[PDB]
Amino acid sequence: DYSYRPTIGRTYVYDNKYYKNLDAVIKNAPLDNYLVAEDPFLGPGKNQKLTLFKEIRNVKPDTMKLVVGWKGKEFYRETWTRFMEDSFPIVNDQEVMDVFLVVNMRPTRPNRCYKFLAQHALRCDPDYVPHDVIRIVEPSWVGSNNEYRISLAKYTNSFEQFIDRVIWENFYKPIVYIGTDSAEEEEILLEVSLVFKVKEFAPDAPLFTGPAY
Amino acid sequence: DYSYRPTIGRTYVYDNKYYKNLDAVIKNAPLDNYLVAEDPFLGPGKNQKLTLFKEIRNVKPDTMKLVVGWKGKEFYRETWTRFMEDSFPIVNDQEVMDVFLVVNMRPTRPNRCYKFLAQHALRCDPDYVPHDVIRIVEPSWVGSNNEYRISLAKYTNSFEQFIDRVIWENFYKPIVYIGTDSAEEEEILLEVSLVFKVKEFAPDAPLFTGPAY
Amino acid sequence: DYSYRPTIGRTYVYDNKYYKNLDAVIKNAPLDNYLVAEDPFLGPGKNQKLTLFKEIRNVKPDTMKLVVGWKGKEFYRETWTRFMEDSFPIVNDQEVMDVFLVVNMRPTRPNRCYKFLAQHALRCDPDYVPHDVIRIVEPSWVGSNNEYRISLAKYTNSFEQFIDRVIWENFYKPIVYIGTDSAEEEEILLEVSLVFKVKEFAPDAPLFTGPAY
Amino acid sequence: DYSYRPTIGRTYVYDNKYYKNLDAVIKNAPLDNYLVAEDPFLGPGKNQKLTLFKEIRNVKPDTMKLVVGWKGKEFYRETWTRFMEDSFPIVNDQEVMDVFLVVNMRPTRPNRCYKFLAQHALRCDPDYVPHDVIRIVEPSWVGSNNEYRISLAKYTNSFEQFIDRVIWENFYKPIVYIGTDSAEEEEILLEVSLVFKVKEFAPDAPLFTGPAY
Amino acid sequence: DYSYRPTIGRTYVYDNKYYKNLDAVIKNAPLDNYLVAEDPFLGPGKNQKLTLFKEIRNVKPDTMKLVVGWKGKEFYRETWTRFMEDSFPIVNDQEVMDVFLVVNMRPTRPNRCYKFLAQHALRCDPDYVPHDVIRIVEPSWVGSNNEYRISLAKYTNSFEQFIDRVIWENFYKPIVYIGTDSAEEEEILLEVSLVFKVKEFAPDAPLFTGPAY
Amino acid sequence: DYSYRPTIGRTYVYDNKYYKNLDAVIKNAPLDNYLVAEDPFLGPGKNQKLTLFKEIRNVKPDTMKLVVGWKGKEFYRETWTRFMEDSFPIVNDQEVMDVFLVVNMRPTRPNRCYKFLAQHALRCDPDYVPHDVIRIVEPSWVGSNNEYRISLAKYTNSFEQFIDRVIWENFYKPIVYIGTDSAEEEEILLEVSLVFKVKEFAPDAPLFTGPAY
Amino acid sequence: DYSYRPTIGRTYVYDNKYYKNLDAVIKNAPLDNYLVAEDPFLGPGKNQKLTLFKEIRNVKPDTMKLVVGWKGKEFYRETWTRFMEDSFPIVNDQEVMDVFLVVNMRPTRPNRCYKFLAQHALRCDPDYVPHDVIRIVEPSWVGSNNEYRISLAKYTNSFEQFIDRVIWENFYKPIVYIGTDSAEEEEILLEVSLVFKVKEFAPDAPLFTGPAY
Amino acid sequence: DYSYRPTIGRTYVYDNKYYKNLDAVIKNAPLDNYLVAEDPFLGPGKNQKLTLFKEIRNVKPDTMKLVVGWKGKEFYRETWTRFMEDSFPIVNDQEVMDVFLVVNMRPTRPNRCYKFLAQHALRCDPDYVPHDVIRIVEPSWVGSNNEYRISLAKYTNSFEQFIDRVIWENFYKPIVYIGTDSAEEEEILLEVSLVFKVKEFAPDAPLFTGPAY
Amino acid sequence: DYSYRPTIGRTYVYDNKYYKNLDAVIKNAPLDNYLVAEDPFLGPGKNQKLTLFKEIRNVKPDTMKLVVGWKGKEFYRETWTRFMEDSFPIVNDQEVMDVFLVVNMRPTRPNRCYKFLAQHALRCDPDYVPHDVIRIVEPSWVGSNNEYRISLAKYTNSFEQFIDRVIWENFYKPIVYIGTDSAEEEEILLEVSLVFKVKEFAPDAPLFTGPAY
Repeated sequence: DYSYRPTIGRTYVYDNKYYKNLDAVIKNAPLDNYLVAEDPFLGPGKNQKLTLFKEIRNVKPDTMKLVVGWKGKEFYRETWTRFMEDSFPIVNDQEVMDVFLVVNMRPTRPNRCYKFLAQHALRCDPDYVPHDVIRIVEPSWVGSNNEYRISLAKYTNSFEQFIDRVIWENFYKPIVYIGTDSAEEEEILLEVSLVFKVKEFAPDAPLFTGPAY
Repeated sequence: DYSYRPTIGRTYVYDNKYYKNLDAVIKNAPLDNYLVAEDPFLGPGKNQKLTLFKEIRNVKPDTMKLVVGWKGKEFYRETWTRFMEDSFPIVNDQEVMDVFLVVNMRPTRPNRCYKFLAQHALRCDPDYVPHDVIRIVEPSWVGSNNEYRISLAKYTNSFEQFIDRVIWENFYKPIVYIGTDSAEEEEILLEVSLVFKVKEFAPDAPLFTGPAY
Repeated sequence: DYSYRPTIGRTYVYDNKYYKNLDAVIKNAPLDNYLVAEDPFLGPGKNQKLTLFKEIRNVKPDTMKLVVGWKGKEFYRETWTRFMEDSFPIVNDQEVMDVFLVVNMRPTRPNRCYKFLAQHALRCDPDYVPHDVIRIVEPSWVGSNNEYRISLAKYTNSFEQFIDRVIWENFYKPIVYIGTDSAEEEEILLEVSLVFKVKEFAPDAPLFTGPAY
Repeated sequence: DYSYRPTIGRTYVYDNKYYKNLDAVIKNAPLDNYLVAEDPFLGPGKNQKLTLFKEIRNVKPDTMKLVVGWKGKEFYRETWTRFMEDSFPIVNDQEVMDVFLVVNMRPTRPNRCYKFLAQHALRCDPDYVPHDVIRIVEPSWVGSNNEYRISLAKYTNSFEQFIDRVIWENFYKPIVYIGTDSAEEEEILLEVSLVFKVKEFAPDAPLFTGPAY
Repeated sequence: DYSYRPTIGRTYVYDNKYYKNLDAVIKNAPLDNYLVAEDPFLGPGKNQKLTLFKEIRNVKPDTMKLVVGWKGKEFYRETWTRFMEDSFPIVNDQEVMDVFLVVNMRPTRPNRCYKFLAQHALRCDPDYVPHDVIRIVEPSWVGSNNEYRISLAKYTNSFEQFIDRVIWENFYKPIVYIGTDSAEEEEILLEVSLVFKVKEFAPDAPLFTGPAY
Repeated sequence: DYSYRPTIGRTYVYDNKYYKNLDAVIKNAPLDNYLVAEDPFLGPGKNQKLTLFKEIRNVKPDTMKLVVGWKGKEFYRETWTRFMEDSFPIVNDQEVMDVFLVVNMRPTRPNRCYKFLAQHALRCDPDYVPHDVIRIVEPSWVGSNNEYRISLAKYTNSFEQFIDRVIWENFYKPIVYIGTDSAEEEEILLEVSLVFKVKEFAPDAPLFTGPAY
Repeated sequence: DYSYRPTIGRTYVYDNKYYKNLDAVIKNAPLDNYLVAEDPFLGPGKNQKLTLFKEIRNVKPDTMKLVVGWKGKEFYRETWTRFMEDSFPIVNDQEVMDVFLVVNMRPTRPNRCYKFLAQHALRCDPDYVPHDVIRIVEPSWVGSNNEYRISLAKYTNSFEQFIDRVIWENFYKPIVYIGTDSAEEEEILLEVSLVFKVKEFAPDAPLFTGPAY
Repeated sequence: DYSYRPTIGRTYVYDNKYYKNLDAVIKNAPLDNYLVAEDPFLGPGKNQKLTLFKEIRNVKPDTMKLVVGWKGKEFYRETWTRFMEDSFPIVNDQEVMDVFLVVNMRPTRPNRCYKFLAQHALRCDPDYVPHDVIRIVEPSWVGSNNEYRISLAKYTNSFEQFIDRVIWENFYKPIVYIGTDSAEEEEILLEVSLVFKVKEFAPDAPLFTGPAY
Repeated sequence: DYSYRPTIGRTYVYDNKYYKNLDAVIKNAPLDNYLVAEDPFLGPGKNQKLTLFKEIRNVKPDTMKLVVGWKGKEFYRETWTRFMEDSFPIVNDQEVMDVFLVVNMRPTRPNRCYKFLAQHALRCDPDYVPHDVIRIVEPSWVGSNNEYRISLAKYTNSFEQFIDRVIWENFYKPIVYIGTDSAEEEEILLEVSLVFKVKEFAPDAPLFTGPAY
């Protein structure tokens, strides 16, 4: 019409990142020109959390400690093995939209008040042994969920096949450092997981006992 | 000065995605530390909508139907042909910033109340015939504009040349599924388009009748 | 518990772009389903501004003028030389997270009221001489900080080595145009810089006078 | 006193319609000069719902269909029979304050959005066969409870006695039409009931096993 | 005009019940589509209160006691006699618009907190002796004015003439029960009155001493 | 469910007076226990205004003048004649829901500020000549629409038939008085109309040129 | 001090017009840069109202009638005579600060709604007979106090002395026209007065019976 | 009465300046003790704009340039000639209430942001040649209407007569300077006019073709 | 345009009194029809304060004491002498816009709470010795700045020349009285000054050492 006054929702997808217009997100219970991205764990696709290990680290003020120092081959071994062990059988066409290295952290003692800090690097060659302890320099501040979530992005019978099809080139080998803004040493319990975002294309078709019909 | 109280606008560009600071977007008629992205159709660059086809689909509850199943060669044929047919002559240096596959949907009957749902996949090899009908699993929710817009990104005389310069490697072949959150079958009319974002570099120069001067 | 009412902060990293949930950003002194990105200059990693040159341009209404027309080799020469000259010695493992071409603009005369406009292109081959003057077509609007900031992304002893390791393939050669929304010619002073985002991994280790211990 | 500032509640009864002053209804947790009527089902007297039948009707846009076409004798037969069958024994003096013909309507399919419309006529002589289908003309709009409630107003051993005492003259024989504001045909499930408002005068006296005392 | 924004007052009369539009009643210092009725004692016509008797009743919890048990002849005798005794001479044409049986109630002891409850019946034949005490069943709740007001509706020299012209058929013989929501016995003082609403048509004409002129 | 928080609309019809719950009327852009009536001219059924005459009256302060003094036979003659003259042919089954005597009033001079006042009487026998001028006594106050609307309620070839079927017993012969609250004489122009509320039962059937089919 | 936050009152006098700062007038229970004038009748100096005459005028729409047409000699005669008659003895030094011709107007009939309009002229020579009736052209709108107050500004034993000292040159001879914005003729009662503003300098000294001391 | 709560409008006239009480001006859709003056162009009397000339001036920062340097004789010649040329015939008695020298200013180039500044002097003798350029010293700040309006105050067949009756003594010969608060030179287009305020006394009398009657 | 919604600033000058529209003054961080005057000390023109003397006065309740009783010759002597002594050399053309007699008052003791009151008279002939003490009669109330400021309005080598050019006729000789609203005697310290408003016309021209150039 010649005049309009309500806000309409619109969505976009960029490389499996989903976005919605800001005005429509605000009005939930000019701004309209702008978009916000959906939380990946809350957005489209299934979530699949593969918890890899726990680890205790004691971190001195103004430093961060290395959480994981796997070689590339080992990172891929652990990732493929845990994912296939969890998933098989993979019964439908699906797409892994992304994989997040998630680091969950908590204090080992109560009555502590501090924030967590983090930094990561995505490596291509296992050629490089990282420092075990670094100084804090312009870190990422971890929010109150106490989780640091790193996107790693950018059907095989065995790990050998997985490597032969160089599918490991599809995602980075991460190393991650965790510290705090505390002025004392802090003991921290870390849990390291991979969260896969999976888009499943399951046909509208039943499972029958054989032989069918 | 020693003290400041107003908000200043700042912009960033990431791979032809434009961003502005949130505080400056809010104040339009700390937050300042954060950015929001501009709607691509409202942001820089020209819009060019190439409508490809319409299609009616009847979708059962808890399912979605395939909208388009073109082979790669055919997707590229249709895209190149429609774009060049529309555009020629391309008179100035320009850059295709992105191309969106847009799916517009509407009910064929009035007095229906439901939301649209969607999922897509970006393919590299036409080697794969998609299911025509799938079950709904953690879909994307389509907003009230009833449009699903998928970025496909990441000067030729003929389609043969276009293929020879492997320019098709610059953008993905999409397949898209549409359904509803309805509890009855719904007949839906779909319109599928490509919207090109074009950045034109037109010289400050007139068109003269030949010979010039 | 069976019921929850407060908002918790959560963070994600995508290719060194950091994001936080919108509800937690709003509550700083449903929305929670959405993320906003951190300003790169305010977010993690060190900032390093390498100012390259100043330039005066006089721009006619409805046009924009070319700011920089370097050949690829020259862009890389200037970038490598200025960065290494500034940085050496590079004493710790570090990662260049991104590099921004920043264009800062100001009027040369007072009492002018207009907005700045901009457009850029990221080139791969120096094979192409850009127009010096173009018409304004769906430009980017520059905010009140009067800066246009372009991400260019996606340890050497000499420039020859830098080229031999084809490290120049890691970032684009930019060309940028600047104009105004003014209805008169405007004289403008431009300052062109590179701002590097650097993530430093400095060990928790002192510097000793040799020999140590 | 010489001055008063609070509102006092006052009630009136008109032919078993109860009213209260508006100001006192507003202040529940000049206006005082006006009254509002109590909802009859929420107001004094017992409610007694006698559900008569269900019926499916398919209604075309801009029309309404006849819900019930009983002859007078049949309306009275059904009303007397259902009421006495339900009520006997009628153990105390009571007064039927009113009887409502209630039409409850619902769609037979989900995901439809429309409003219901209705019109009725109160007849005196069964001499008249109503149209089965009429056009919508200045109808009553049914509210979101999807019920149309029609007052019909203005102790017998048998229906013969009921007719002999011409008690049927106390209430009208209704015919009712139902349609929608939909632009498509709509299938609708109707439930037709009589709701009696009964005022019971039960003595303060126990029931004893005989013989008493 | 082409556009209107203020509310206009409108009135209707239904059988001497006066109504005004709700929006105009609200704005006193869409809603406009609805009417509220004027309080009869505050609305048009004169008020004439004929107080008939007082009575003390002691009421047990969950019961109500009969206030008045007059035979029809006696009700009419008392009404005609009190009205004519009060009114004569009736000097102008007038219309009795309605007559209300009003029951005013108050506790006989202070420091009691309870609400009054009531129910009535309008009878046609004195053939029926009412229970003196009944149980409370879906009663009318009396407001804080502690008055229950019952409309009875729907020029003679003597009561004999009044009966001969069967004018008693113009209004009902009421019986009324009063109780409380108290959990103890309550002693209550009742005052029973008739309030006549009278519309007087007095000519614009003086009273002269005879002979006139 | 175990808990509910929104308001639902409900409607009732009493003798062609339509009512809606107050809470649902308020929420248009406990209270729910109460109803408000729809404006009859805005509510269901067609409106049909038959304007009968205009008349100028000059009214002295504290008085009202008679607007219309028709005998019963004449009132019925004028009503039947004007209604049939307007309506014929009456092509469908219809019901006259009510008839309103409407008196519209306006000053004959500008720059006057006063309110209109009114009183009416519904007569049964033309046996009675009304005073032409009466004193103002507890009148009805006319709202700002300057209209007094009186319900008169409670298919013939000729007026003789209309009288023979004693259909005149269905509605009252009104007399109406109009005055002002002015302290000077006021000249007023009156327009007297009948507004019929008509409920039409038009079959879903076309009009064909004869012979049909 | 180095910082101030409250508002201080300040006053100025211009030719016996008193002014106060606006911010201080607002705060009574940047703006401070501005002044408002005191109402002369409410401001310093005594008020002395000399009522000269009443007059009835009947004014046609879009016109104004002359209120007073005195010759200069007569205006001065009436002013001097009335002032001295009222004032004598003038016991203290005093200053006439100003004299206002005040025209007070009221309707002669009730229930009229219109505004008053006025225009005046200050004359120097009685040489000029004014029109008795003029058309309304860009008049002054009289406020709801229904008074038009005209400043006339810019100790004698007799009028002869008053004229000999040419004291009449100190104030203008006014003529004034009054009309209304009414669309009918309006009868209006006017009262014409002079209000003197007098500043009295009474010594701090008693009155004694002679001889003093 | 003993108590009053509303505000009443009151007006005063001082030498053709009209004033209204502040409280009554505020309440338009203690303060009452104060008056505000009516805008002369919006207040009583006709407006008559005589545009004299345009002029371009280029003004350096911190200076103002002379707009007009007419000798007294020339100012009067131009004023009389333009006024009589415009007005003749002057058909009714009228009074020139005031004359304003109005200077209207605008930039000659777009996209400039500055305020205008002004100062004037009212001269009596043309004996004095003003500086063409002065420094800015405590100037008047011109508002956003970009107009400076100077009151000049305090029937002839020819200019010779106008001078002979020394009517030029009734108003001042103005000189005016205009500058800006800009920090660069600014080119400005000025338009200089005289706006006469005229109070017309037109009789209530028609124009007839001769001979009349 | 066809519609406007913002307020524009406008200014007027009346005899060196500057005014601005009220709506534009209010909106600083219909009303628009009205003007407010600028504070003279805050408005255009330079301020020049010449402090003449201090004086202590002890004032009894309900009285005011004379502050200054200079003869005319003496007032002019003191004014000319102090002004020329302060100003010489007067290097540029300037205009004295006005001169204010300012009386500043303060208590000589702390912990007193009262308001100051004042009255003045502007005299023409020194022929008149004022009372030293007067009674308070409708005084001016002094604001919290404790200053009373009186406008006196309406290039010479010596005072003799000043008198010979009768320049003293340009401004009044003031006498002023000060008191308090106190109920006890109050000792008060007065400071009496002249504040000149000066409009300076300084050429855009430097001062050179002689000889120039």
